[PDB]
Amino acid sequence: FKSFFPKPGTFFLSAFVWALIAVIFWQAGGGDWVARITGASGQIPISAARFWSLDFLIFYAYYIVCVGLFALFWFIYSPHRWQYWSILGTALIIFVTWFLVEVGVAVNAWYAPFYDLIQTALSSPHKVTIEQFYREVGVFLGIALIAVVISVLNNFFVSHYVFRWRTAMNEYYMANWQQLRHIEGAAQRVQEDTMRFASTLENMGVSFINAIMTLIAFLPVLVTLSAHVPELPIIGHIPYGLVIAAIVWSLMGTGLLAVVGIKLPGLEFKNQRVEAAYRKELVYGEDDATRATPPTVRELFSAVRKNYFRLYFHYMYFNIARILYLQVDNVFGLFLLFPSIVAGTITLGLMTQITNVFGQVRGAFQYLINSWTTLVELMSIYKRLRSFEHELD
Amino acid sequence: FKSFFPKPGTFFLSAFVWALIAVIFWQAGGGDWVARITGASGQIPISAARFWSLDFLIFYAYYIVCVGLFALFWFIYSPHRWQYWSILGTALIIFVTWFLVEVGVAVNAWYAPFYDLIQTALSSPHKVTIEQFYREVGVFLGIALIAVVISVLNNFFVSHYVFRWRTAMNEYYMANWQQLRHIEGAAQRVQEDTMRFASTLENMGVSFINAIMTLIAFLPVLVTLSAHVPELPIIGHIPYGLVIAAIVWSLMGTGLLAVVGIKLPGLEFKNQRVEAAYRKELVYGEDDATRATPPTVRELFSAVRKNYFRLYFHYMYFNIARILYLQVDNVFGLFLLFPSIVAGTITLGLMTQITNVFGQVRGAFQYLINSWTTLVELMSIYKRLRSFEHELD
Amino acid sequence: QVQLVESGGGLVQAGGSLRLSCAASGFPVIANVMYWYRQAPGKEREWVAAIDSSGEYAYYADSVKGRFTISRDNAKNTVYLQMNSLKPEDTAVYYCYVKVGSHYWGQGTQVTVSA
Amino acid sequence: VQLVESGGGLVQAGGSLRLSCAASGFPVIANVMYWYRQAPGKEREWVAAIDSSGEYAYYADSVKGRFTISRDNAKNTVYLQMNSLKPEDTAVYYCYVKVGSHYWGQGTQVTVSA
Repeated sequence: FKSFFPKPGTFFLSAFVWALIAVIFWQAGGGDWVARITGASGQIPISAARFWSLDFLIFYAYYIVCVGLFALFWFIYSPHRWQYWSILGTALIIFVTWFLVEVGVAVNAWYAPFYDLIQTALSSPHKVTIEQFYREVGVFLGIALIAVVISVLNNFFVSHYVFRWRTAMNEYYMANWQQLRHIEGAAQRVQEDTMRFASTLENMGVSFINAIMTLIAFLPVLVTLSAHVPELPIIGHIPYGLVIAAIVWSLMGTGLLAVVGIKLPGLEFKNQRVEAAYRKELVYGEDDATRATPPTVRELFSAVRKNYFRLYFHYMYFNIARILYLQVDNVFGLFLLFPSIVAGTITLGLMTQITNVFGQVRGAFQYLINSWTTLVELMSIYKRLRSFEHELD
Repeated sequence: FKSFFPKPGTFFLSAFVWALIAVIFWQAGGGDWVARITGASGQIPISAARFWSLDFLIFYAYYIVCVGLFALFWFIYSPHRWQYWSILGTALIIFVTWFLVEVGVAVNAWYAPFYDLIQTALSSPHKVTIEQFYREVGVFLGIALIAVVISVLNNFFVSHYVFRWRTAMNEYYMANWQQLRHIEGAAQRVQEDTMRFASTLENMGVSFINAIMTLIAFLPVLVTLSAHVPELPIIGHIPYGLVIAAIVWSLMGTGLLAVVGIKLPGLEFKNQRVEAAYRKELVYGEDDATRATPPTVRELFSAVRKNYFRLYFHYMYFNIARILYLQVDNVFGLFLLFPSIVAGTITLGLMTQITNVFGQVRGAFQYLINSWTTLVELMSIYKRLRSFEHELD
Repeated sequence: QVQLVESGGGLVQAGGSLRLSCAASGFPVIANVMYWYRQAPGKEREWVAAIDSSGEYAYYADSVKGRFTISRDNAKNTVYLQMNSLKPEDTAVYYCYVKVGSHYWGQGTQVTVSA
Repeated sequence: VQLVESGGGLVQAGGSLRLSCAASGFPVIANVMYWYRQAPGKEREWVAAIDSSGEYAYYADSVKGRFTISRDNAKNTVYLQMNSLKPEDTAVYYCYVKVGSHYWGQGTQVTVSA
């Protein structure tokens, strides 16, 4: 942390404080003032031309100015070596994640007119010409090309940034290898642990950030779409029925999966422990017939067999829960819209858009739980590296 | 291989020969005769009640009889300790894979009336009562419950079967540990490579089998659905154009990604070799003050850096190809049906069913390349185990 | 049970406002979401508005959002649709719908919006 | 291209009826030619389609098997034969071809009394 970034606690606290200050000044206050100064209308096109629209360009300029001011403060208060990769490299990753979320939102918005046109064409034969379908596909292809280019460049930069982090940590460790030599398994730390800790932290940060922005982007969309869904099945009219139902479904799914998926890491750790013990007893195979005797290997294999069987049973329970949820979700997407389909309050496009929003929200919750899962191994590797570094001190 | 199964080459050849003989006798000939004898009408229901219909029941009886005869022949001819897990277990795994494919086919067939009803309901408000939607979702829920139970039991049996294979190989190795002690890395082999090989081979076999039956099941469905698609967008009328354009699209998605990604596993190997050499020089410098010198370690980290940048740059092309294909494929299913949507030859249910069959066929073609990727590491582990066993002999 | 009756609505010269009252008479409809539908000559019925059991929450179609206002006056069983800025294609037969065990449509009123 | 429909009339429940859609203008030898129908009170419905060579014919679900569509490429005509006419198969039958632009036949009324 101290090798790549500046002072870690202070750096992260200042980053969060400045992000909150900028969000407060923009989303409530000066954002509309700057839009009025620039004369940018609120009309956001559904095509790929929204990403160079005046609102988007104004936000890009504001983000660039804020990040530049933060970087200029941190480049003079505490100069660093990897400041250009840690301060201006994390901001780029965050911005590209937000841009990809916005691209997904644009695709979601495009999903409504396309399926509305599909329904209109299916209403009567040869009512809608094929050139309209070609134009809609062209719009989607423009958006998708933007997404492809941005995603490819994002992956390139993410990989290079991770390797720069590994390079910084490796440089620090080689600077003190003369003192860190007399530590058990130091070569494994400097080679494997550095790369795995950098990659896992990168992945966890990106997953958490992407889940947060996915929720922030797709909750207002669902709130807007809920105006065409007067009532839910069975229960009837719930004021914000669609938003409440989607949030409750995703939350209960993730809670049900996590309640039975918290016992699984303990059993996995137990299986790893007994496998390591079996390998250790198989090691000492240079000690003739004295070690690795038939009774000892028999006992250790019996232990690993029992632990594996326990893991199999518990994963049977988890599999029942997860597969049932996954099978139900496909038609639970449309179950909440059945009364609106019957009553004719929504069209094909709105129904497809609502199902897409449900899927994206569920994916955001899955990214949150997977971020926690990555944080588990991250804590493991951080404990290893912290012990390795503290043994020097 | 010789520990779990009977004589491997002969066993696999006999299994393939008997499977071909049974397929020839059933799918062309005696199958219809047995159906006529039993009195099966042949009208397969769309609900979950098809899995105990007369056709499915007679197929189950025929499969049980064939597998029982094959197993009895192999038991009498060459008895084995793990014959019940190797012969009957593999047959059960194959049968459950086929059953899961059939469940997917049933869901695909259910997709048509449901969306036809959705279109009818959206044609005019309050034309279709909500109880019809409840009945349709109940039918889907029955099918999904069958799928959930079968999949969970399949995962349980697969895990136990894999562990039985590992147990057999471990028993064989421990029976000869006194002679295999002196071989380098024997403990690593017996502890990790046995389980890794068993899991990898099970996964590859299941993936290949599932990929084969997915095509065998969803090619006739696509051929049947192609009768409602008389014209393709730009080329016009091509006989069996839907099937041709789906097979060609899947072949592009499985043979263009591979062509732009043949150098990827030849570069990950180089990156694993240079990192292994780096760790070797590091560990050699642990109990040595003269090795792992600053220049030697710098020139060894530079190599891993330069070989990692090659992988990062070569993955860019594969990323462009894969992401572009995945973005185009979202609407390429509807692109081929645009003239049918315009001309009103297909309904909403048929269009959704066609787009589902496209996805399942693409999934099978993805399972094939995944099986090849699994076979790579399978060949690696098999080479390791074969060398370890041959050094004994 | 419930016998919906539509009152109001007639000939307007665009821009004007029209108030339609859907008086119910039978089993209480103070616990059901009450709908206003529209059928233009030559097309099928279209959803216009929906009102909660309390009148607090109102849902509108895109074509009639803002320009139309749906209100409830429970304890007299009368929903009210106010049509403001009547464009010429807002000419149609307007129906009132409520589901209490069974469906109940009203004898919709014809509204003409001349240009 | 000026599509003209001939044939079709009053038949009882169950029977045979042949329709001839003849073109007069630009050749339709290389166009997929469609047969639609419109029942009183419903929108137009696809019935059949025949390719340029006439070897491949595509049928709707409700008219599969009972209807047969053939094409005489020399005479620029498409023939539709209905057999086992249910009373539900009463409609105005139209002939369609897209030669640069859309061309709809004048349509002929077919009545199938019970």
